[PDB]
Amino acid sequence: TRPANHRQLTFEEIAKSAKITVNEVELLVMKALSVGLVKGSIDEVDKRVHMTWVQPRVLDLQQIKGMKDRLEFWCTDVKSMEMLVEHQAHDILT
Amino acid sequence: HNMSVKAMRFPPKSYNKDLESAEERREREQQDLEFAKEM
Amino acid sequence: AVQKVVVHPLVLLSVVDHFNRIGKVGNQKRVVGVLLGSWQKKVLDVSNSFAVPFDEDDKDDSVWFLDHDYLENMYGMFKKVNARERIVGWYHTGPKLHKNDIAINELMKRYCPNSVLVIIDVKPKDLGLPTEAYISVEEVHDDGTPTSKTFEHVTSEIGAEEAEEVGVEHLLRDIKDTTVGTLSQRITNQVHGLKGLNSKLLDIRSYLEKVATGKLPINHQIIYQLQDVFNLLPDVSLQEFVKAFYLKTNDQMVVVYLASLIRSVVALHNLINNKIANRDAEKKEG
Amino acid sequence: KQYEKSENDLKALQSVGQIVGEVLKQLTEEKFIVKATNGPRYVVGCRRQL
Amino acid sequence: AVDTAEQVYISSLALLKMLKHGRAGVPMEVMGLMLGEFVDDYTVRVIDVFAMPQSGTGVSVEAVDPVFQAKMLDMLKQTGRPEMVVGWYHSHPGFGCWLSGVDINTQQSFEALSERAVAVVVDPIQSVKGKVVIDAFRLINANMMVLGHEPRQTTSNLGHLNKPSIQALIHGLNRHYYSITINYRKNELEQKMLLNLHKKSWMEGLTLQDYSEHCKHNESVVKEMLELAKNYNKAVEEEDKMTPEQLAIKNVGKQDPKRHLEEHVDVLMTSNIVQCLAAMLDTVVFK
Amino acid sequence: EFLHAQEEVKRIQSIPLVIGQFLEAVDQNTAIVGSTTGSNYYVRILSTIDRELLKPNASVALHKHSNALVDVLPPEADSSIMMLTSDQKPDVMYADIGGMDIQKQEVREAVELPLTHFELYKQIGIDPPRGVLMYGPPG
Amino acid sequence: MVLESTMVCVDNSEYMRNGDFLPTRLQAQQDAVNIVCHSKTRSNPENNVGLITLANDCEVLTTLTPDTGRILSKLHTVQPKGKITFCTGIRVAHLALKHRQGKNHKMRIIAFVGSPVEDNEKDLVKLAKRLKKEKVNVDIINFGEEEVNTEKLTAFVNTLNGKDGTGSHLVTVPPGPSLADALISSPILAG
Ligand SMILES: [Zn+2]
Repeated sequence: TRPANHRQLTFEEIAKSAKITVNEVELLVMKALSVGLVKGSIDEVDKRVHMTWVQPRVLDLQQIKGMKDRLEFWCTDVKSMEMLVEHQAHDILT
Repeated sequence: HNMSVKAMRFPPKSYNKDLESAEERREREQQDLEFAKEM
Repeated sequence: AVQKVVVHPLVLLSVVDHFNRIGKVGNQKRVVGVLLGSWQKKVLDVSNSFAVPFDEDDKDDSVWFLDHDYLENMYGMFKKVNARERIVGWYHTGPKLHKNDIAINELMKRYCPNSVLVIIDVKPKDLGLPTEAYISVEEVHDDGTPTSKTFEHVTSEIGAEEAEEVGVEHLLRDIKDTTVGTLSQRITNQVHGLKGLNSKLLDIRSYLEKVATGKLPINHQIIYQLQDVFNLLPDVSLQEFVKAFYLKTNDQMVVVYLASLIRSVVALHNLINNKIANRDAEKKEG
Repeated sequence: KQYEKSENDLKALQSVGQIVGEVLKQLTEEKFIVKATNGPRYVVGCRRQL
Repeated sequence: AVDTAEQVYISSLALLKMLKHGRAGVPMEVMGLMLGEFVDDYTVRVIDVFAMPQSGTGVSVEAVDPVFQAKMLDMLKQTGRPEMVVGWYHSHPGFGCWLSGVDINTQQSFEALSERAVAVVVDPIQSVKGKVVIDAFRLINANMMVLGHEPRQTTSNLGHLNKPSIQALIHGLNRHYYSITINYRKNELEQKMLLNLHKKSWMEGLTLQDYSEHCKHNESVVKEMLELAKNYNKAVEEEDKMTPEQLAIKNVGKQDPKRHLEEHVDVLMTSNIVQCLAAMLDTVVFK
Repeated sequence: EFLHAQEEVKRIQSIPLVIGQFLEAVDQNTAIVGSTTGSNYYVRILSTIDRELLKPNASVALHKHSNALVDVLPPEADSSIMMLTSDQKPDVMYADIGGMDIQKQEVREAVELPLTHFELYKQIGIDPPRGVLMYGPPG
Repeated sequence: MVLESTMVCVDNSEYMRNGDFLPTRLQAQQDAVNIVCHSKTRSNPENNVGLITLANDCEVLTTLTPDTGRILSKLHTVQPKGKITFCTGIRVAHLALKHRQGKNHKMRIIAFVGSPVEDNEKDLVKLAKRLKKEKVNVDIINFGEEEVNTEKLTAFVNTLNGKDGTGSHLVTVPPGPSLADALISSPILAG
C-alpha cells in the first residue's frame, strides 16, 4: 500500500494494525525476513524499518489502469530526453 | 586550442610535386622484371 | 543450459538465396532448413546450413513434410566434406512464429538434443537485430497442464570470424562509420539505444491492450515482473544520490580540465614548429 | 593382384617430403616461430585441427 | 572468337564459400565445383559454389567423383532449381595466382566437356580487406602459340586495365592462358541486411563501466602521464640544435613524449566524456 | 578513402615470414638488417612501425622475397628459457655446504646483495661488480 | 517407362490390432504391400515407394525411397494402436505427392482403411472434388473390421471417378479373416 515515496513504517503502526505488543513485532519481522517474503532493514532506536522489496501479489483489471498511467508519462520522459539527443547531437553524425 | 589550429594554416605552401617512384627506374624495373620472368 | 548463440553472415545469406530460389511460389512458403554447427563451452555456434523442401497448406495447418532422405544424404555429404561440422538445430524463415514450429522441433529432436530453431528476417527493417533463436522448454505448472513445451528466446548475436571478415568487409566498400572517438558511442547507443528502450517500452503498452477488449488470459504470470519494475523504479534526486553525483562529476571534470589544458599547449608547440618552417623558408627560397 | 600391388605405386608417387623443424615459441594462436635444421628462423602457422 | 572483354559476373555468396572452404583447409590446395548460370559468348555468371571433399593426404587439385557431383548435382535439383556447371576452382594458399602444371591438366579435362569452363584461383591469405585476388583464368591454345598467331583479338578497352603479377608472368600467364576481368553482383536487399546486422551494440552505452575503476583507471593513466610530461620537459630543450632531421634519425631508440602524450590525452578524453554523459541520461530517463 | 588504403598495405605481412636482425639505419625510413641466412642486406621499411621500438639488436621480420622490413618482434632465445623454477631447483641448501663462510658470504655480497640493496651501492656509490669469475682445483 | 510414383498409405489405426486375419493383420497387409511393390517395381523401375499413414499421428515412417527394406523394417513393430484420422489422410497424401521429385509422374495412391471412419462426407466430398480438380486416381482397399458396406467410401470413390475419370475403384473388405493377397489380387491385375 505504501508508495515509493516512503514505504517506511513504524512499530507503533504495527502495534496498531496487528494489535500485537511492542516486544513481539521484532521477532515477527525478523521471521518475515528469515522466510524472505519481504526484504528490508531494521532500525531499533527510531522504531522504524526500511522495507524495500515485497512479495509480489495479484491484481484485477483496475490496477492495470494505474500501471498504464505510470507507463504513460514514462514514455514521454524517454521522448523528451531523447529529443535533446536527436536535436543537439544532429551535426555530429547525419 | 582551436585558434591554435586555425592559425596553423599559414605554413602550408610549396608542396608541388609528389613523385610516386620514378619513370625510368620503373621502365628498368619492367626490363629486369621481364628478364627475371624470362628466366 | 545454452548461454548464447553465434550466427555467421554465410548462413545469414544462405537462408536468403534459398528464399530467392523458392521466390517464384509467391503465395506462401516458409523457408525451413537444417541448421548446422557446433557448440563449445556452452556457447552455441552456427556456421553452415541448407534448406529442406517444405510445403504446407492453410486448411488443416498441421500437415508438414521433411524429406529425411534429403536430410541424411546431404548431411552425410557435409559430414564427408567436413567431419568437424555437424548438426546444431534447425531454422525457419520466421515472420511471426508459425504454428507448426511446436512440433517441427519435436519432429527432429532425435538429431540434436538441444535442437534449436532460428527465426530470421527477409524484409530487413528494425532498430535492433532481426536475428532470433528460441529453445525448447517444458515445465508443468499450477495453471495449465502437462505438455508445456513452450519456446524461450535465448539471447542472440552475430558472431564474426577472421576468415569471413576479409570477404565481408570487401563486400561492403560502401559506408563504414569508423573513426571511433566519442561519436561511435554517441550514435550506436546514446542515439540508438534510447530508441532501443522505446520499443521495449512500447511492447508492454501493446500487451496493455487487454483492459476490457483484448484476449482472455488476464494476469497470473505477467504482473509479478511489472510489479518488480515499478518496485524497481530507482532513487529520486534528494537523499544522497545528488551528493555522490556532484562528488564524482566534480572529480571527472578535473581530468577533463587537465587533458583540455595540455592539448592547446601541444598545438601551440606545433605552431612554433610551423613558424620556424615559414620564416626560414621565405628568405631561403625567395 | 598384380594391378593392385602395382596400383599402390600409381598414387604413392605424389607424397612430397616435409621439412624437419623445431618449435621455438608461440606468439599468438596462429603465429608460430620455428627454425629448421638448415639455417634461418621462420614465422609460420599450423593447421587448425592439429 | 573472344574479345578479351569477358566480364565475369559472380555473386555475393560464392566468394564467402571460396574463403571459408579455402581457409579451413589452408595448407592443402583445396578445390570444389562452381554451379552457375551460363550466358553468352561475352559474359558468364556463376551464382553458386559447392566444394568437394578431398582424396587423401597430399597437396593437389586431384580428381573428381562424378558419383558425388552426380547425386550432389541432383541434390538441389529436387529442392531448388537446376543450374549449369560453369566452372571450378582451386586454392593457392600463400602463392598468388597462376596455373600450375597440375592445374592445367585438370583444367584441360574440364574445358573438353564445355569450352567455357572457368579455372578460378582464390588466395584467401594474401587478402586483408580490399583484396580477394580472384584472378580467374582459362587456357589459351599452345597450338596457336606454335602458329605464332596472337590470340583473343582485342576489340574493347576493357581487358588491359589491371596489371599482371610478376609471379604469374613467371608462370604461364600469357603463354598458356589469359586473364579475365570480374566485378560483383550486388543488390539493395543483402547490403542492408549485412550492414545493420554486423556490429550493433545492444544496450552497452546505457551502462556505467565499472564505477569504482573508471576514476581509478583515470588515475592509472595520469600517474605516468606526469613523468611522460617530464619527458616533455626534456625533449623541448634540445631544439635550436642539430638539424631536426637529425632529431628524426636520432629518435629511433627512445620514445618521444609528443605522440605518446597526445595519445593519452585522447584516451582520457574519450574515456571520461562518454561515461560522463552516459551517467547523466539515466538520471532523467529513470525517474 | 584514406582509411581504406591505410589498412591495405599489410598484405605483405601475412604468413610466410623470415627473420633477420636490425643493425642500423642509413637515414629516415631505410635501414640495414642482418638476415639469419647469414648475409646482410640493404632493405626498406614498413611505414606504420613505431621507429622508437628499435635500435639495439632488434629481432625483425623480413619478407621472404622482396626482403624488406615487416614487423618487430617480442624477444626470444634458445633452450635456456629462464630455468622454469618448478622442476628446476637443484634441491641444495646453504647448510649442505659446510666450511665455506668466506666464499659463500663473499658471493652473497657479490651477487644478490646488489640485486636487493641496490640503492646503497648507488648511494654510497662503490661501483658494484658486473661479472664474477670463480676457479680452483676441481671438486 | 511410364511416369508414376507409387505411394502406399498404410493402416496403423487401432482397428488392425488383433490376429484374427490369419498370421497377423499387419503381416497380411505388409506382405500385400511387398508383392504389389514387387509388381510395380518389377513392372516399372522408375518408381520410389514410401509409406505414410492415416492415424492420429500421420508420420512419414518412410521417406519416399526406391527401396522396400526400410518399409519392411518400419512395418515390423509398426505399432498399430492409434485413432484413425482419415480427413487429414488426403492432405498428408497429396501434399507429399506435391513434394515429389517429379510431378511429371502420375499421381497414384493406394489407401488402406481397416477401421470405422468418422469423417464428414461433406469434408471428403470437398477433398473428393478437390481431387477432381487435381487429377489423382486412388484405389482404396479396405481391411479389418469396418462399418460394413463401407460408410462414405462408396460416396467418396463415387465422387472421385466421376467426370470422365471412371478408372478408380473401391475394394471393400470381405469380412472373413482370410489371406489378404487374394483379397488384393484385383488391383494388382487391373487398377
Ligand atoms: Zn594451383
